[PDB]
Amino acid sequence: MALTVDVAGPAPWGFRITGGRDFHTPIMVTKVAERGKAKDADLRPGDIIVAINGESAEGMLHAEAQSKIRQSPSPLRLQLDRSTIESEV
Ligand code: NA
Repeated sequence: MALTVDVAGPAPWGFRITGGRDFHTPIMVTKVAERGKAKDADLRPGDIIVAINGESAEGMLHAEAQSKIRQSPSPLRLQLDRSTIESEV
């Protein structure tokens, strides 16, 4: 599922990221702090960050994506890919 999340600021945003071009992996949210701005914003552990403030995250180094997020104006605009689930009942 593709989605666009706007996170109210300013930093600290209250989430964690993994990955980047130097690890040859995508930028992914791994944790959202229970008391924090990302919790309000509808951001979920496991969301892949496709774009940061309209700029593609594809070729960003870990530290590069980290820095762009921390330096970001409010709101932080993330383009996301989210893994949906289906349960049998
Ligand atoms: Na910021």
